[PDB]
Amino acid sequence: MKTDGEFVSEHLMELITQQNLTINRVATLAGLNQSTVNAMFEGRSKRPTITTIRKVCGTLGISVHDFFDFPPYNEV
Amino acid sequence: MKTDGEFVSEHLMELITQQNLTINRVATLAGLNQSTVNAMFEGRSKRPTITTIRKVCGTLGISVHDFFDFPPYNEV
Repeated sequence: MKTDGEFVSEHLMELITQQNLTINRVATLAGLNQSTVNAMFEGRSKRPTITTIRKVCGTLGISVHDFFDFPPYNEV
Repeated sequence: MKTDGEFVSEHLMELITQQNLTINRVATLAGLNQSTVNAMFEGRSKRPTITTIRKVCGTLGISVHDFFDFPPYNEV
């Protein structure tokens, strides 16, 4: 019912929002361009990549490991 | 000095090897094709995706969260 891009981008938006940031601000600080940002939240995109997730995590001050501590990714 | 694809694929190979599997066997069980497998370990590829990692993790019986419990991904 949800793609990996959807799980990831929704989690990312939750974390961004908890830090009183915006996706655009994170994009600017993480150095991704609007096209990459837009793709993340386009359901029919294969993005985000690990690289993109890593870069955003850097901006957020969290590890990629911690980023993925949510369902379904933290259960087998 | 290492791409994310290199960090990920090297970790994946360590885990596969610890389970006495081969990358080809995991590929067959996880249902990815040789092209996707080859891309994972091609340094100039942007792959693996989260999807591919998730699928392999399933075959390995581990969570994606646990997959990423190694450096650099488990530090900020």
